Amino acid sequence: TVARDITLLECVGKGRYGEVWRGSWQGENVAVKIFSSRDEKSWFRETELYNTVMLRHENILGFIASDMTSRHSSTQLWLITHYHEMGSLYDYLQLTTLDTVSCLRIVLSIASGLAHLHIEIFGTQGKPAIAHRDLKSKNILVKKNGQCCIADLGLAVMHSQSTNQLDVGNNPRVGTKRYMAPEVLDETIQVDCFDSYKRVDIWAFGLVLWEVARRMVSNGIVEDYKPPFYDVVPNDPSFEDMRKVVCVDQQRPNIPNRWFSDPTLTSLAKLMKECWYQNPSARLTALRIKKTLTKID
Ligand SMILES: O=C(C1CC1)N1CCN(c2ccnn3cc(-c4ccc(N5CCNCC5)cc4)cc23)CC1
Repeated sequence: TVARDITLLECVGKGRYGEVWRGSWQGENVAVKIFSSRDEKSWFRETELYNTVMLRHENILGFIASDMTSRHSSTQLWLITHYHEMGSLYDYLQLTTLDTVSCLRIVLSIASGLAHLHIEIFGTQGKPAIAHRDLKSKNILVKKNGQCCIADLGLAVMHSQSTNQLDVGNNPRVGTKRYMAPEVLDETIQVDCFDSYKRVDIWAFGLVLWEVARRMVSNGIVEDYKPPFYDVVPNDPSFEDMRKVVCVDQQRPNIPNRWFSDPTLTSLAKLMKECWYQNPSARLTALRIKKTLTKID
Protein backbone atom coordinates (compact mmCIF):
# COMPACT_ATOMS: atom_id res chain seq x y z
CA THR A 1 0.00 0.00 0.00
CA VAL A 2 0.82 3.73 0.08
CA ALA A 3 1.55 3.52 3.88
CA ARG A 4 4.48 1.17 3.41
CA ASP A 5 5.99 3.37 0.65
CA ILE A 6 5.89 6.41 2.97
CA THR A 7 8.89 7.21 5.08
CA LEU A 8 8.08 9.14 8.21
CA LEU A 9 10.54 11.98 8.87
CA GLU A 10 9.32 14.40 11.53
CA CYS A 11 6.46 14.77 14.00
CA VAL A 12 4.93 18.26 13.39
CA GLY A 13 1.83 18.07 15.64
CA LYS A 14 0.53 16.14 18.68
CA GLY A 15 -3.00 16.38 20.13
CA ARG A 16 -6.22 14.74 21.29
CA TYR A 17 -6.90 13.94 17.61
CA GLY A 18 -3.57 11.85 17.50
CA GLU A 19 -0.45 12.95 15.49
CA VAL A 20 0.66 14.71 12.32
CA TRP A 21 3.97 13.67 10.65
CA ARG A 22 5.88 15.03 7.69
CA GLY A 23 6.84 12.05 5.62
CA SER A 24 7.93 11.34 2.09
CA TRP A 25 6.21 9.26 -0.57
CA GLN A 26 7.45 8.94 -4.16
CA GLY A 27 10.04 11.62 -3.25
CA GLU A 28 7.35 14.23 -2.33
CA ASN A 29 6.50 15.52 1.11
CA VAL A 30 3.17 14.45 2.54
CA ALA A 31 1.37 14.96 5.84
CA VAL A 32 0.39 11.74 7.55
CA LYS A 33 -2.30 12.26 10.16
CA ILE A 34 -2.26 9.30 12.55
CA PHE A 35 -5.60 9.30 14.45
CA SER A 36 -6.11 8.69 18.18
CA SER A 37 -8.42 5.89 19.21
CA ARG A 38 -10.88 8.47 20.49
CA ASP A 39 -11.11 9.99 16.98
CA GLU A 40 -11.23 6.93 14.74
CA LYS A 41 -14.75 7.72 13.43
CA SER A 42 -13.44 10.98 12.03
CA TRP A 43 -10.82 9.11 10.03
CA PHE A 44 -13.55 6.79 8.80
CA ARG A 45 -15.98 9.57 7.82
CA GLU A 46 -13.24 11.60 6.19
CA THR A 47 -11.97 8.54 4.29
CA GLU A 48 -15.56 7.96 3.18
CA LEU A 49 -16.08 11.60 2.23
CA TYR A 50 -12.87 11.85 0.23
CA ASN A 51 -13.65 8.59 -1.50
CA THR A 52 -17.23 9.54 -2.48
CA VAL A 53 -17.33 13.30 -3.10
CA MET A 54 -15.08 15.25 -5.42
CA LEU A 55 -13.86 17.97 -3.05
CA ARG A 56 -10.56 19.00 -4.76
CA HIS A 57 -10.18 22.80 -4.68
CA GLU A 58 -7.25 25.16 -4.12
CA ASN A 59 -8.48 25.93 -0.61
CA ILE A 60 -9.27 22.40 0.54
CA LEU A 61 -6.42 20.28 1.85
CA GLY A 62 -5.37 17.92 -0.97
CA PHE A 63 -6.14 14.25 -0.24
CA ILE A 64 -3.76 11.48 -1.33
CA ALA A 65 -5.03 8.30 0.41
CA SER A 66 -6.18 6.66 3.61
CA ASP A 67 -4.68 3.51 4.98
CA MET A 68 -4.30 1.17 7.94
CA THR A 69 -0.99 -0.05 9.20
CA SER A 70 0.34 -2.54 11.66
CA ARG A 71 2.47 -0.23 13.74
CA HIS A 72 3.96 -0.22 17.27
CA SER A 73 1.48 -2.42 19.25
CA SER A 74 -1.57 -1.22 17.39
CA THR A 75 -3.16 -0.83 14.00
CA GLN A 76 -2.73 2.79 13.01
CA LEU A 77 -5.27 4.76 11.07
CA TRP A 78 -3.54 7.16 8.71
CA LEU A 79 -4.80 9.90 6.51
CA ILE A 80 -2.29 11.05 3.93
CA THR A 81 -2.41 14.43 2.26
CA HIS A 82 -0.28 17.11 0.69
CA TYR A 83 2.11 18.84 3.11
CA HIS A 84 2.17 22.59 4.00
CA GLU A 85 5.37 23.44 5.77
CA MET A 86 3.98 26.68 7.30
CA GLY A 87 1.62 24.46 9.34
CA SER A 88 -1.75 25.67 10.53
CA LEU A 89 -3.03 29.20 10.75
CA TYR A 90 -2.69 28.73 14.49
CA ASP A 91 1.01 27.96 14.15
CA TYR A 92 1.69 30.57 11.51
CA LEU A 93 -0.09 33.50 13.13
CA GLN A 94 2.14 32.92 16.17
CA LEU A 95 5.43 33.32 14.23
CA THR A 96 4.55 36.41 12.22
CA THR A 97 2.48 39.47 11.54
CA LEU A 98 0.52 40.27 8.39
CA ASP A 99 0.13 43.27 6.09
CA THR A 100 -3.02 44.38 4.24
CA VAL A 101 -2.40 42.12 1.25
CA SER A 102 -1.42 38.95 3.22
CA CYS A 103 -4.27 39.42 5.63
CA LEU A 104 -6.82 39.75 2.78
CA ARG A 105 -5.32 36.77 0.88
CA ILE A 106 -5.52 34.52 3.96
CA VAL A 107 -9.14 35.40 4.87
CA LEU A 108 -10.49 35.55 1.29
CA SER A 109 -8.98 32.13 0.46
CA ILE A 110 -10.63 30.53 3.50
CA ALA A 111 -13.89 32.20 2.46
CA SER A 112 -13.56 30.66 -0.95
CA GLY A 113 -12.76 27.29 0.65
CA LEU A 114 -15.86 27.52 2.88
CA ALA A 115 -18.03 28.72 0.04
CA HIS A 116 -17.04 25.85 -2.21
CA LEU A 117 -17.87 23.26 0.53
CA HIS A 118 -21.21 24.95 1.33
CA ILE A 119 -22.44 25.12 -2.28
CA GLU A 120 -23.94 22.22 -4.13
CA ILE A 121 -22.75 21.84 -7.71
CA PHE A 122 -25.11 19.92 -9.93
CA GLY A 123 -24.04 17.26 -12.42
CA THR A 124 -21.19 14.82 -12.75
CA GLN A 125 -18.50 17.54 -12.24
CA GLY A 126 -20.54 18.59 -9.20
CA LYS A 127 -20.89 17.86 -5.50
CA PRO A 128 -23.33 17.93 -2.58
CA ALA A 129 -23.40 20.85 -0.19
CA ILE A 130 -21.04 20.24 2.72
CA ALA A 131 -20.79 21.72 6.19
CA HIS A 132 -17.54 21.35 8.07
CA ARG A 133 -18.83 21.62 11.63
CA ASP A 134 -15.43 22.14 13.25
CA LEU A 135 -13.67 24.95 11.44
CA LYS A 136 -10.77 26.47 13.41
CA SER A 137 -7.28 27.98 13.14
CA LYS A 138 -5.57 24.62 13.86
CA ASN A 139 -7.23 22.82 10.88
CA ILE A 140 -6.69 25.47 8.23
CA LEU A 141 -3.25 25.28 6.61
CA VAL A 142 -1.18 28.14 5.24
CA LYS A 143 0.50 27.70 1.86
CA LYS A 144 3.73 29.48 0.93
CA ASN A 145 1.95 31.51 -1.81
CA GLY A 146 -0.06 32.98 1.12
CA GLN A 147 -3.35 31.18 0.42
CA CYS A 148 -4.94 28.85 2.97
CA CYS A 149 -6.58 25.40 2.59
CA ILE A 150 -9.18 23.82 4.91
CA ALA A 151 -8.55 20.31 6.39
CA ASP A 152 -10.13 17.91 8.84
CA LEU A 153 -13.47 16.86 7.49
CA GLY A 154 -14.14 14.09 10.01
CA LEU A 155 -17.29 15.84 11.33
CA ALA A 156 -18.56 17.07 7.92
CA VAL A 157 -22.24 16.95 6.90
CA MET A 158 -23.54 16.55 3.35
CA HIS A 159 -26.84 17.44 1.75
CA SER A 160 -28.33 17.40 -1.73
CA GLN A 161 -31.39 19.33 -2.77
CA SER A 162 -32.88 16.75 -5.22
CA THR A 163 -32.91 14.02 -2.54
CA ASN A 164 -33.27 16.42 0.42
CA GLN A 165 -31.54 13.87 2.68
CA LEU A 166 -29.13 14.84 5.41
CA ASP A 167 -26.12 12.73 6.27
CA VAL A 168 -24.76 13.50 9.79
CA GLY A 169 -22.97 10.12 10.32
CA ASN A 170 -22.71 8.53 13.80
CA ASN A 171 -19.90 10.55 15.39
CA PRO A 172 -19.44 10.84 19.22
CA ARG A 173 -17.17 13.84 18.55
CA VAL A 174 -18.96 17.22 18.37
CA GLY A 175 -17.02 20.42 17.43
CA THR A 176 -14.19 22.18 19.22
CA LYS A 177 -15.98 23.98 22.05
CA ARG A 178 -14.09 27.30 21.96
CA TYR A 179 -15.46 27.65 18.39
CA MET A 180 -19.00 26.32 19.07
CA ALA A 181 -21.97 28.43 17.87
CA PRO A 182 -24.57 29.74 20.40
CA GLU A 183 -27.30 27.42 19.02
CA VAL A 184 -25.03 24.38 19.38
CA LEU A 185 -24.20 25.43 22.99
CA ASP A 186 -27.79 26.05 24.23
CA GLU A 187 -28.97 23.08 22.12
CA THR A 188 -31.44 25.12 20.03
CA ILE A 189 -29.84 24.20 16.71
CA GLN A 190 -32.32 22.88 14.14
CA VAL A 191 -30.67 19.51 13.52
CA ASP A 192 -33.09 18.57 10.72
CA CYS A 193 -32.05 21.65 8.67
CA PHE A 194 -28.82 21.70 6.62
CA ASP A 195 -28.60 25.53 6.74
CA SER A 196 -28.10 25.12 10.52
CA TYR A 197 -24.77 23.42 9.96
CA LYS A 198 -23.57 26.06 7.47
CA ARG A 199 -24.51 28.75 9.84
CA VAL A 200 -22.35 27.11 12.59
CA ASP A 201 -19.40 27.24 10.15
CA ILE A 202 -19.92 31.02 9.70
CA TRP A 203 -19.78 31.63 13.45
CA ALA A 204 -16.54 29.67 13.55
CA PHE A 205 -15.23 31.49 10.50
CA GLY A 206 -15.91 34.88 12.10
CA LEU A 207 -13.91 33.80 15.12
CA VAL A 208 -11.05 32.83 12.77
CA LEU A 209 -11.39 36.20 10.96
CA TRP A 210 -10.66 37.84 14.37
CA GLU A 211 -7.59 35.70 15.18
CA VAL A 212 -6.12 36.72 11.84
CA ALA A 213 -7.06 40.41 11.96
CA ARG A 214 -5.29 40.83 15.34
CA ARG A 215 -2.00 39.96 13.62
CA MET A 216 -2.38 42.46 10.76
CA VAL A 217 -0.13 45.49 11.39
CA SER A 218 -1.58 49.00 11.19
CA ASN A 219 0.54 52.05 12.03
CA GLY A 220 3.14 49.68 13.50
CA ILE A 221 0.92 48.07 16.09
CA VAL A 222 -0.45 44.62 16.24
CA GLU A 223 -2.02 42.38 18.90
CA ASP A 224 -0.39 39.32 20.36
CA TYR A 225 -1.73 36.04 19.01
CA LYS A 226 -4.82 35.01 20.99
CA PRO A 227 -7.40 32.22 20.77
CA PRO A 228 -11.03 33.57 20.71
CA PHE A 229 -12.45 34.09 24.22
CA TYR A 230 -8.96 33.83 25.89
CA ASP A 231 -9.83 36.48 28.50
CA VAL A 232 -13.07 34.84 29.68
CA VAL A 233 -12.41 31.08 29.36
CA PRO A 234 -9.53 28.86 30.54
CA ASN A 235 -7.57 26.61 28.24
CA ASP A 236 -9.69 23.58 27.08
CA PRO A 237 -13.06 25.22 27.90
CA SER A 238 -16.03 23.08 28.93
CA PHE A 239 -19.26 22.95 26.90
CA GLU A 240 -20.89 24.56 29.95
CA ASP A 241 -18.10 27.21 30.27
CA MET A 242 -18.80 28.38 26.74
CA ARG A 243 -22.61 28.46 26.95
CA LYS A 244 -22.24 30.89 29.87
CA VAL A 245 -19.91 33.26 27.96
CA VAL A 246 -21.53 32.95 24.48
CA CYS A 247 -25.27 32.44 25.32
CA VAL A 248 -25.91 33.74 28.87
CA ASP A 249 -23.49 36.71 28.77
CA GLN A 250 -23.75 37.25 24.99
CA GLN A 251 -20.02 38.09 24.91
CA ARG A 252 -18.27 38.44 21.52
CA PRO A 253 -14.56 38.88 20.67
CA ASN A 254 -13.39 42.44 21.50
CA ILE A 255 -12.46 44.64 18.57
CA PRO A 256 -9.31 46.71 19.50
CA ASN A 257 -9.81 50.40 18.76
CA ARG A 258 -6.56 50.66 16.73
CA TRP A 259 -8.34 48.77 13.96
CA PHE A 260 -10.63 51.77 13.37
CA SER A 261 -7.64 53.87 12.17
CA ASP A 262 -7.28 51.32 9.33
CA PRO A 263 -9.94 50.93 6.56
CA THR A 264 -9.26 47.23 6.03
CA LEU A 265 -9.47 46.21 9.70
CA THR A 266 -12.55 48.47 10.03
CA SER A 267 -14.24 46.59 7.15
CA LEU A 268 -13.25 43.17 8.62
CA ALA A 269 -14.52 44.17 12.07
CA LYS A 270 -17.97 44.85 10.54
CA LEU A 271 -17.71 41.53 8.70
CA MET A 272 -16.83 39.35 11.69
CA LYS A 273 -19.65 40.96 13.68
CA GLU A 274 -22.16 39.94 11.01
CA CYS A 275 -20.87 36.35 11.53
CA TRP A 276 -21.80 36.52 15.27
CA TYR A 277 -25.54 37.11 15.26
CA GLN A 278 -27.09 35.10 18.13
CA ASN A 279 -29.79 34.54 15.55
CA PRO A 280 -28.29 32.11 13.02
CA SER A 281 -30.50 33.34 10.19
CA ALA A 282 -29.04 36.88 10.42
CA ARG A 283 -25.48 35.62 9.68
CA LEU A 284 -23.91 36.27 6.30
CA THR A 285 -23.47 33.35 3.88
CA ALA A 286 -20.01 32.14 2.80
CA LEU A 287 -20.57 33.40 -0.76
CA ARG A 288 -21.62 36.88 0.45
CA ILE A 289 -18.58 37.07 2.73
CA LYS A 290 -16.47 35.97 -0.21
CA LYS A 291 -17.99 38.71 -2.43
CA THR A 292 -17.31 41.28 0.33
CA LEU A 293 -13.69 40.25 0.97
CA THR A 294 -13.13 40.50 -2.77
CA LYS A 295 -14.25 44.19 -2.69
CA ILE A 296 -12.34 45.28 0.49
CA ASP A 297 -8.98 47.10 0.15
O1 LIG B 1 -6.45 17.70 11.51
C1 LIG B 1 -5.81 18.72 11.60
C2 LIG B 1 -5.90 19.53 12.88
C3 LIG B 1 -6.52 19.02 14.12
C4 LIG B 1 -4.95 19.22 13.97
N1 LIG B 1 -4.95 19.06 10.57
C5 LIG B 1 -4.67 18.18 9.42
C6 LIG B 1 -3.25 17.60 9.67
N2 LIG B 1 -2.34 18.77 9.61
C7 LIG B 1 -1.46 19.07 8.55
C8 LIG B 1 -1.91 18.80 7.28
C9 LIG B 1 -1.12 19.10 6.20
N3 LIG B 1 0.10 19.73 6.40
N4 LIG B 1 0.49 20.01 7.56
C10 LIG B 1 1.64 20.59 7.88
C11 LIG B 1 1.67 20.69 9.26
C12 LIG B 1 2.75 21.33 10.08
C13 LIG B 1 3.98 21.72 9.52
C14 LIG B 1 4.95 22.35 10.31
C15 LIG B 1 4.72 22.65 11.65
N5 LIG B 1 5.74 23.26 12.44
C16 LIG B 1 6.02 22.85 13.84
C17 LIG B 1 6.13 24.07 14.75
N6 LIG B 1 7.32 24.85 14.34
C18 LIG B 1 7.15 25.36 12.97
C19 LIG B 1 6.68 24.30 11.94
C20 LIG B 1 3.49 22.29 12.19
C21 LIG B 1 2.53 21.66 11.43
C22 LIG B 1 0.50 20.14 9.76
C23 LIG B 1 -0.21 19.72 8.66
C24 LIG B 1 -2.63 19.71 10.73
C25 LIG B 1 -4.05 20.23 10.51
